[PDB]
Amino acid sequence: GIFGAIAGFIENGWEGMVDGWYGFRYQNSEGTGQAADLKSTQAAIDQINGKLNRVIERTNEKFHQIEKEFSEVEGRIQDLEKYVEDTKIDLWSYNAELLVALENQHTIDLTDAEMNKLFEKTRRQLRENAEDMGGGCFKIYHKCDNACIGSIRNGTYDHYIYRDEALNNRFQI
Amino acid sequence: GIFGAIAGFIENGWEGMVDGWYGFRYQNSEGTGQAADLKSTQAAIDQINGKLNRVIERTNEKFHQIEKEFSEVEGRIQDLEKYVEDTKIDLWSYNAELLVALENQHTIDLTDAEMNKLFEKTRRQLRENAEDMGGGCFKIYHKCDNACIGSIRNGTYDHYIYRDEALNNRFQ
Amino acid sequence: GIFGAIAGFIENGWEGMVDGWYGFRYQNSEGTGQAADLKSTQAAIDQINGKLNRVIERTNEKFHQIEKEFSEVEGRIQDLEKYVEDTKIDLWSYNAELLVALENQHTIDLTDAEMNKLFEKTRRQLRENAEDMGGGCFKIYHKCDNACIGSIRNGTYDHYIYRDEALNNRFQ
Amino acid sequence: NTATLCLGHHAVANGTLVKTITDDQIEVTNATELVQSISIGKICNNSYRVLDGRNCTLIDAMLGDPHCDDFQYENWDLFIERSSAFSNCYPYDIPDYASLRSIVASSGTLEFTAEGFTWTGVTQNGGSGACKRGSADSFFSRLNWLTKSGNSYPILNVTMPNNKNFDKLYIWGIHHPSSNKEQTKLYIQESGRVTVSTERSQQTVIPNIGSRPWVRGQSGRISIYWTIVKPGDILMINSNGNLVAPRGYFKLRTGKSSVMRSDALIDTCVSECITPNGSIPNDKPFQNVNKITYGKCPKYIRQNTLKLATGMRNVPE
Amino acid sequence: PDQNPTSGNNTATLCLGHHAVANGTLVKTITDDQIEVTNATELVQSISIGKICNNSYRVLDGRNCTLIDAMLGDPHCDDFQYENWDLFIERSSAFSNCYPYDIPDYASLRSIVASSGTLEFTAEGFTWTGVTQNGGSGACKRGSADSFFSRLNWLTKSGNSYPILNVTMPNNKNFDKLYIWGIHHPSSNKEQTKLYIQESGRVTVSTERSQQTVIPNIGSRPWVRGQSGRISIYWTIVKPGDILMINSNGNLVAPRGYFKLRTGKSSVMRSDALIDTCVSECITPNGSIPNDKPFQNVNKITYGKCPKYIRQNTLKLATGMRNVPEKQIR
Amino acid sequence: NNTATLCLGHHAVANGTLVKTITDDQIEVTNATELVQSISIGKICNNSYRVLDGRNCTLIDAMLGDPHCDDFQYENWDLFIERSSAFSNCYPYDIPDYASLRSIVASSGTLEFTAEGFTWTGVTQNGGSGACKRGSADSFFSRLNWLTKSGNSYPILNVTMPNNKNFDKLYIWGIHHPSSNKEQTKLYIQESGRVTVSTERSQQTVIPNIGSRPWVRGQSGRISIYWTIVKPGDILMINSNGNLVAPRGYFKLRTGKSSVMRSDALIDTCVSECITPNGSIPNDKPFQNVNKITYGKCPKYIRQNTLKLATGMRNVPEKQI
Ligand SMILES: *[C@@H]1O[C@H](CO)[C@@H](O[C@@H]2O[C@H](CO)[C@@H](O[C@@H]3O[C@H](CO[C@H]4O[C@H](CO)[C@@H](O)[C@H](O)[C@@H]4O)[C@@H](O)[C@H](O)[C@@H]3O)[C@H](O)[C@H]2NC(C)=O)[C@H](O)[C@H]1NC(C)=O
Ligand SMILES: *[C@@H]1O[C@H](CO)[C@@H](O[C@@H]2O[C@H](CO)[C@@H](O[C@@H]3O[C@H](CO[C@H]4O[C@H](CO)[C@@H](O)[C@H](O)[C@@H]4O)[C@@H](O)[C@H](O)[C@@H]3O)[C@H](O)[C@H]2NC(C)=O)[C@H](O)[C@H]1NC(C)=O
Ligand SMILES: *[C@@H]1O[C@H](CO)[C@@H](O[C@@H]2O[C@H](CO)[C@@H](O[C@@H]3O[C@H](CO[C@H]4O[C@H](CO)[C@@H](O)[C@H](O)[C@@H]4O)[C@@H](O)[C@H](O)[C@@H]3O)[C@H](O)[C@H]2NC(C)=O)[C@H](O)[C@H]1NC(C)=O
Ligand SMILES: CC(=O)N[C@@H]1[C@@H](O)[C@H](O[C@@H]2O[C@H](CO)[C@H](O)[C@H](O[C@]3(C(=O)O)C[C@H](O)[C@@H](NC(C)=O)[C@H]([C@H](O)[C@H](O)CO)O3)[C@H]2O)[C@@H](COS(=O)(=O)O)O[C@H]1O
Ligand SMILES: CC(=O)N[C@@H]1[C@@H](O)[C@H](O[C@@H]2O[C@H](CO)[C@H](O)[C@H](O[C@]3(C(=O)O)C[C@H](O)[C@@H](NC(C)=O)[C@H]([C@H](O)[C@H](O)CO)O3)[C@H]2O)[C@@H](COS(=O)(=O)O)O[C@H]1O
Ligand SMILES: CC(=O)N[C@@H]1[C@@H](O)[C@H](O[C@@H]2O[C@H](CO)[C@H](O)[C@H](O[C@]3(C(=O)O)C[C@H](O)[C@@H](NC(C)=O)[C@H]([C@H](O)[C@H](O)CO)O3)[C@H]2O)[C@@H](COS(=O)(=O)O)O[C@H]1O
Ligand SMILES: *[C@@H]1O[C@H](CO)[C@@H](OC2O[C@H](CO)[C@@H](O)[C@H](O)[C@H]2NC(C)=O)[C@H](O)[C@H]1NC(C)=O
Ligand SMILES: *[C@@H]1O[C@H](CO)[C@@H](O[C@@H]2O[C@H](CO)[C@@H](O)[C@H](O)[C@H]2NC(C)=O)[C@H](O)[C@H]1NC(C)=O
Ligand SMILES: *[C@@H]1O[C@H](CO)[C@@H](O[C@@H]2O[C@H](CO)[C@@H](O)[C@H](O)[C@H]2NC(C)=O)[C@H](O)[C@H]1NC(C)=O
Ligand SMILES: *[C@@H]1O[C@H](CO)[C@@H](O[C@@H]2O[C@H](CO)[C@@H](O)[C@H](O)[C@H]2NC(C)=O)[C@H](O)[C@H]1NC(C)=O
Ligand SMILES: *[C@@H]1O[C@H](CO)[C@@H](O[C@@H]2O[C@H](CO)[C@@H](O)[C@H](O)[C@H]2NC(C)=O)[C@H](O)[C@H]1NC(C)=O
Ligand SMILES: *[C@H]1O[C@H](CO)[C@@H](O[C@@H]2O[C@H](CO)[C@@H](O)[C@H](O)[C@H]2NC(C)=O)[C@H](O)[C@H]1NC(C)=O
Ligand SMILES: *[C@H]1O[C@H](CO)[C@@H](O[C@@H]2O[C@H](CO)[C@@H](O)[C@H](O)[C@H]2NC(C)=O)[C@H](O)[C@H]1NC(C)=O
Ligand SMILES: *[C@@H]1O[C@H](COC2O[C@@H](C)[C@@H](O)[C@@H](O)[C@@H]2O)[C@@H](O)[C@H](O)[C@H]1NC(C)=O
Ligand SMILES: *[C@@H]1O[C@H](CO)[C@@H](O)[C@H](O)[C@H]1NC(C)=O
Ligand SMILES: *[C@@H]1O[C@H](CO)[C@@H](O)[C@H](O)[C@H]1NC(C)=O
Ligand SMILES: *[C@@H]1O[C@H](CO)[C@@H](O)[C@H](O)[C@H]1NC(C)=O
Repeated sequence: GIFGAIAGFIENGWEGMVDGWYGFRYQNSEGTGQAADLKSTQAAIDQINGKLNRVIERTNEKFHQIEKEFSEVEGRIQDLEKYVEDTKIDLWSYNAELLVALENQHTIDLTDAEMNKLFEKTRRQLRENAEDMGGGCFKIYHKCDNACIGSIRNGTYDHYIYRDEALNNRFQI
Repeated sequence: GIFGAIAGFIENGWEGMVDGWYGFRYQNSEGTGQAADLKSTQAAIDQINGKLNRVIERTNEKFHQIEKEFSEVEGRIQDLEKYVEDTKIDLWSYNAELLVALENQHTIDLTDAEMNKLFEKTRRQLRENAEDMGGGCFKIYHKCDNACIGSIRNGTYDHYIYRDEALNNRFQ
Repeated sequence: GIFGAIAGFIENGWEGMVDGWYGFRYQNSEGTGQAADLKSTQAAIDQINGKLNRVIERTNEKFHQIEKEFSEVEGRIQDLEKYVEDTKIDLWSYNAELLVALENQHTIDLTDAEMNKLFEKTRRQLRENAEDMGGGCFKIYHKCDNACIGSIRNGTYDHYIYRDEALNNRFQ
Repeated sequence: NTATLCLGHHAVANGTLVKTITDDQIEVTNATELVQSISIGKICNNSYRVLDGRNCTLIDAMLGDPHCDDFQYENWDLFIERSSAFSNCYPYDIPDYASLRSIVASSGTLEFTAEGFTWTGVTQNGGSGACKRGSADSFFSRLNWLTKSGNSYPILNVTMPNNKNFDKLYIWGIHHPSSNKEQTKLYIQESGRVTVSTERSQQTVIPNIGSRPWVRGQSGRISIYWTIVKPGDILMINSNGNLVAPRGYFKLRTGKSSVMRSDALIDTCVSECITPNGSIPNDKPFQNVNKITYGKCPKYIRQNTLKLATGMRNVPE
Repeated sequence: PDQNPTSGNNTATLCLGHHAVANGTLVKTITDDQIEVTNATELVQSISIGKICNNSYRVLDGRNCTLIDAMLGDPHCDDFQYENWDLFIERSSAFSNCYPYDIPDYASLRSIVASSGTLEFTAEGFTWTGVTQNGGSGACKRGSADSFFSRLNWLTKSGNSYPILNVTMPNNKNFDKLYIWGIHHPSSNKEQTKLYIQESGRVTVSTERSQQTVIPNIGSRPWVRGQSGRISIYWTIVKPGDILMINSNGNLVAPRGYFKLRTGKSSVMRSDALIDTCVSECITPNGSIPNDKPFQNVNKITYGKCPKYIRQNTLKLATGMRNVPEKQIR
Repeated sequence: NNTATLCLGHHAVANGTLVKTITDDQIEVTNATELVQSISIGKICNNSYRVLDGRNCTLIDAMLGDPHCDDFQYENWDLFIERSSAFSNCYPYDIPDYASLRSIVASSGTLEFTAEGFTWTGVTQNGGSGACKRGSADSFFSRLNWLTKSGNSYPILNVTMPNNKNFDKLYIWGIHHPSSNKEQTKLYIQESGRVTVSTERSQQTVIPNIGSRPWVRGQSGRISIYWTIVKPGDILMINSNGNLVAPRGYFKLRTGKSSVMRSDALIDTCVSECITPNGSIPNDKPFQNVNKITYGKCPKYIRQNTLKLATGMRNVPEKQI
């Protein structure tokens, strides 16, 4: 991926996240927890569904055409009737080879993108109350129960509430 | 957008900004103001002009070709003439449809990129003197009147001048 | 490119760097040195070689076809023959023009991306012990000798060893 | 007094490999096939109107070969010709057979309309033991074989205006005898001729006496020709011998119908795409079953498989 | 108070953002069928000027004349005698007004003459000893007198003789001669023997490379301008150094000379569009179109420097960013 | 000092190479690779494919059996080369749909011929001509038999030849067009000739065409060549009462990957899998600009003469020097 999040600074995928594509795992004073992010999941799916709808069931209607298999040997114009059809098939075969290559390179880059978007979004909410440990993990420097974590997932986390407590833990020792 | 800036972490665009494609809006001790960034605006427009140059006013000359409309019914050879033209038109229709799809996806992506580049450039200038509020907005932790904001817009803002004052408002 | 690292916030490349595509320069208590990063370098090359495989030695075998040059004038069925071949050549010409365009755009964007990835990987290692100066350069805030620099380059730099030293240097 | 919040993506036990711009094989969580490579195995008849030619070629059904009488006023979206088809009437050739076959096939109908041509001084409705209709000697139902009446065969001069608003297809021919004695016996004149003309165009044909190979008892032959007469125009037939006269016109439509060669069984099912191998679904953009197709069909390509990724990069433990 | 336009004396807010417009336009992408951007440009030309511009290429209005009728020399097409063109325009209201004819492979000849781009003709002293020349008909009136195609010579019996005509004419020029000739099909046996003596005519036009033999075909055709007979036109091309030879014992409609064949970039087009003083590098049957855009939906039939014909009537190319408007409510 | 600066960057070269992109007409990268083959070796390489030099012969004259083309009697090929200097030095002829016949034989890639014992009773055989000298004898096309009247008369010929095989036969035959009626009568008795080559599927009647033509090697007469394919089970038949230039046998029709090409380039030993009229070309690049006419495993012909694919990053040299 072009952002190096998926198969990058995040070491691997969570097989046990079965209700979403992207999400959170947390440890705090109440236990451990996991939750899918429905928003970043839905973004990726919609884009992929868009790709599908422009490729799938967009078929042409075609009726009488030219002949393409022949009993007798005829020479000049049968040469042309075969050359035309051969030229067409080779061209459509190129188009399909390229389309798939392009669409797949893109599908990978946009999925990598949504992962990085979620990260940066979360980093912005946490502000001075957390540091980036690597592996896609934040160290949060204050007591943050499941409600606190829920507010981060909701995007209503008020950093001023904990800022004093958090800056004290970061610049200790 | 692939960087999630435009129609992303920046909630929406500004209709009042007629002097540029990207820019700044600020609040400070003198009031509120608005100013465009001509360098990021120009980067986006130039890339988009590059596409136009590749596609606009580029046409081949063709002269005598084949017939494509027929008065009588003839059979084999007319079938071929029609199939050839019908094959060519289908392939060019596909080329145009795909050309436009890819270029638009890219255009959207590169303008989103220039928005993100501008933020990242500005972030680097402010160094330890400001924090990301979110929404593409910086809270600057020192007094910054219109000259001071202008130095950021000119790229001549020396963070060392306000560093000590700023740190002391950030943590205390 | 689209990340704005190469021909972007990094002013220019290093002709002196001959053993790799990306890497580090540094000054410290033991003078100054240069060293290439192999993982990032190899990632770009593997991607680029990948493209070469799709394009090099990918050839079709063709035998009897149609005549493409003519002695006499014959009209209709010769007009069709020349038009078929002419139609075919323009379409392949377009295919070629576009392939090279999209690939080269993508080659530039992916090699820029790797530059950025390397930067973000170093930033995450250094954590609070360094600040982004700009120009693709970090200011590490502690006595980091060649063994220490080596650890960053090797991805084994333990920021907790130098934290209290560097945190003190940044804010006092 | 602290907490850890890790962000991540999902993954599946066993993903599937795909091609990218930079990779031959890279694993993703899911993918979908874009090449239709299997077929139903039979031609579906509840989408388009498919007509089984059985033992008859489209041309024989047109002409009126006795054993093809079942097809007299039929119409189709797709006419299926079988490889076990055969002709069982007077031996014949059609110069530019493929074009007549294409024209009729596209029109999609054998709607015939007899017309009162005034053939005087000749005996009409000639027959042959090579074209039996029941126990009796007969001939192509849409063709009228003229021979001398009494002791003569006049210079026939008959016309028929097209007062309709559609193009009329007229099928006619000439008879080639097996000897000079046969030529003069049937037609009196030692040399035959047939000139079918309009105001814009014309076709003249001289017969050619002498034996050919033996076909159902006969060494003689006929050659089939056609003339398309436009609205406002006029058909004229002038001949002093060997004319195989038309009985009327076929009605030409500018239709979306066609003809196809296949030995595939025809059965109740639904599918808007027909190939010689059988019907195929059209959910996918491309196919690899057959370049010969009719209906809403995926485009034929050389590759039998192309996987499009419908998920992110799969990276398990 | 709360309308205070400043910040709190020790701080400031700097916000980064982008422009937007009140009226965006929708474009297509890889992921989205319809997505709104700040603006776009049309890549498909779907409007015609309504007429054929004639300052760029030389456009020749055929008026009442087809290219073939102008070539053959149908009396009412005599104004096209020595003309040339980049593009010849044939009208739907054109008509033939000379002796009724057919041309086997009519389309090919039309193509051959159209691509050549010129009708420049040169007469030649063909010696036709033993026959009457300049045959005419009431179906082809030049003035009030019976006449014929001006580039053709209808040969008939002189008294009691129609000999085996044996004529040569070599090409001592550096270009290909195009020869137009024909054969007369009469309506009856009485007419055949009357005009040509012989019962069954023949025409053999030949060179060292090729040859064509044609036989007349007696029998009445439909009445066309009072005439039941017909004529069939054929052509022969003679190369430098080669030599035309014409042999016939009856029914020959002879040539008066050759047409000069050029390797050309010219053509012919069917259109009822008015022709006018303007400038355009691309012509269609509908009229001229501009060629700024890469594609077009006007007509698959085109001449000149033209955009490529596609089925789509519109394709929009984004020339601006995604549009995310300020006001949800206007 | 007890701090340190760690800088990042990328490599660069002194002079890179220009390439096209979506947004840039010309943009410099470190390196690139050419995707259009522009130059050719100059010789037709005759090591991958069997290349057969026509020299003074065309494929058609070889097939018929022009005396100077007797070298090609029983030969096969992948690619037959025709030279611009080739000529015909036998009886003057033409062939309706010449190109087709050339194409059918070329594709078949072989001049394998099996003679058959046709019986022509009532007529004299093996007619010759001074235009077609074999050695110094009035001869003729080796695969054709010119029939004339046997002294007194010329009867209605009627000869058959059934197909026992499991492959198609290619019969080559013709008809003579005399220069006068005094000839037509002299050679074939009847004032009116006619040839009718029929099968159980098809038939062709050709009528001769009396009248003089320009002199080619002294001769005013002409011959028109025709052909009839015959299928397994099907039975050839030949009716004629004058002017028949009869066939001596049939050619075998293989369905093959062979062809014919026009070129005046030298044919020489080398390694190459693709052939053009200009000479062979290497097929490592995907496209080529040499010639749209090609045979073998070839890059696709395009109108461009150069297309650089980027193999490295955006080259940003240092300007400090
Ligand atoms: C020109 O020469 C041709 C060949 O010599 C002549 O054609 C032949 O003419 C005779 C009539 O005189 C025909 O005789 C008939 O033969 C069939 C045979 O048909 C097939 O089927 C039977 C039964 O299964 C089988 O026994 C045979 O092997 C055949 O496969 C008989 O059924 C009839 O009773 C009758 O005897 C020939 O069939 C016919 N052959 C061909 C190939 O046309 C032609 O008549 C000559 N013309 C002149 C004017 O002399
Ligand atoms: C073979 O049959 C042919 C048709 O069955 C015969 O040809 C016909 O011959 C007659 C007598 O010569 C022609 O009569 C001519 O027709 C024109 C046409 O005028 C039209 O318009 C005017 C308008 O006022 C109107 O009066 C007429 O009714 C027509 O609508 C008349 O002006 C004259 O009367 C003129 O004599 C026929 O035109 C012609 N028809 C066709 C189709 O050719 C032919 O003679 C026969 N051949 C042999 C060898 O016997
Ligand atoms: C119908 O008219 C035709 C055209 O006029 C006649 O054809 C001509 O027939 C004469 C003989 O009767 C030919 O003359 C011969 O030419 C050859 C070769 O010509 C060259 O001869 C020498 C050697 O190079 C030199 O002087 C020049 O290069 C000549 O060009 C001579 O060798 C013979 O001796 C003889 O003179 C004509 O060539 C030929 N014309 C053409 C165009 O072919 C034909 O006789 C008439 N037929 C009937 C039935 O009436
Ligand atoms: C032992 C013997 O030879 N007995 C003879 C029979 O040969 C002769 O049979 C007829 O032979 C002729 C060939 O000369 C035809 O093959 C004819 O067959 C038909 C046919 O069925 O196709 C009969 C039709 O009534 C004819 N239809 C017409 C004229 O419209 C048709 C036609 O002439 C040919 O197809 C044209 O090529 O031929 C056999 O019946 C038998 C009858 O003699 S005849 O018919 O009065 O001449 O008499 C014994 O001679
Ligand atoms: C019986 C009646 O009501 N009226 C007749 C007229 O039919 C007859 O007119 C002539 O009819 C003959 C055919 O029999 C021709 O159509 C002729 O037309 C011309 C023409 O095209 O103008 C006359 C030309 O001089 C001929 N040109 C030549 C020979 O170069 C030309 C040519 O022969 C034919 O077109 C070839 O198909 O025909 C009508 O004028 C009228 C005069 O009789 S005739 O001219 O002596 O034959 O007699 C009335 O009684
Ligand atoms: C009387 C006079 O002025 N001159 C004649 C010469 O023409 C004659 O030479 C012969 O000329 C005739 C022209 O009709 C032929 O071209 C003939 O050439 C051959 C040929 O092609 O070599 C001879 C062959 O033997 C013929 N092949 C046959 C019969 O199968 C062949 C054939 O007739 C034509 O190709 C048919 O188109 O023509 C020249 O020999 C000269 C020699 O005398 S002789 O007539 O040959 O006995 O003497 C004159 O009297
Ligand atoms: C085209 O053909 C017309 C028919 O003869 C010709 O002459 C006339 O034009 C109109 C037709 O509605 C009328 O005024 C009258 O019938 C004819 N007038 C004459 C002959 O003086 C037109 O002039 C021809 N067109 C051109 C451009 O020459
Ligand atoms: C559909 O039918 C076509 C035509 O019969 C098949 O093409 C044949 O494939 C076989 C098997 O490899 C070859 O031996 C033949 O040479 C082909 N025949 C012809 C006439 O080209 C095709 O394979 C079938 N496709 C299916 C069932 O998917
Ligand atoms: C191009 O077309 C114009 C319009 O038909 C031609 O100019 C006209 O010429 C006629 C006389 O032949 C005048 O009566 C008109 O007044 C002219 N123009 C207009 C607009 O009325 C012009 O000659 C044509 N050809 C060229 C080469 O320009
Ligand atoms: C390819 O064709 C060339 C062209 O002649 C052949 O080269 C010569 O062949 C002759 C005839 O046998 C020899 O005498 C020469 O010694 C050959 N070489 C040269 C340099 O003249 C060559 O043999 C052909 N090769 C193949 C494999 O067909
Ligand atoms: C290959 O040979 C062809 C001939 O088959 C050359 O074609 C000529 O190209 C020149 C370019 O200057 C044209 O002006 C001529 O009109 C062409 N002639 C013909 C007959 O086509 C071609 O140049 C050669 N290409 C190479 C060596 O790359
Ligand atoms: C966005 O694109 C539009 C539509 O293509 C531009 O409109 C063109 O602008 C040029 C330069 O001012 C005019 O000369 C053309 O007449 C316009 N074309 C059409 C079809 O209207 C427009 O300038 C661009 N910018 C904006 C802000 O809309
Ligand atoms: C990049 O540029 C050149 C030419 O593109 C390369 O030179 C070659 O190296 C490749 C390795 O794949 C070999 O195929 C050839 O031996 C060389 N020449 C070719 C392909 O024309 C090289 O890879 C790079 N730069 C250099 C050599 O400076
Ligand atoms: C950048 O800013 C400095 C601050 O003064 C301003 O003057 C003008 C140009 C405004 O547009 C704002 O930038 C500031 O209010 C200038 O003194 C300095 O010259 C400027 N430098 C450059 C290179 O523009
Ligand atoms: C988000 O969750 C927090 C705590 O769980 C709660 O205070 C807040 O109301 C929630 N907001 C929304 C929009 O769900
Ligand atoms: C990398 O760097 C350190 C410090 O230079 C060195 O001692 C060590 O051997 C290396 N280890 C690894 C795992 O790369
Ligand atoms: C994955 O793809 C399959 C096959 O195309 C399809 O049925 C479905 O959309 C997906 N199924 C699962 C289990 O992900």
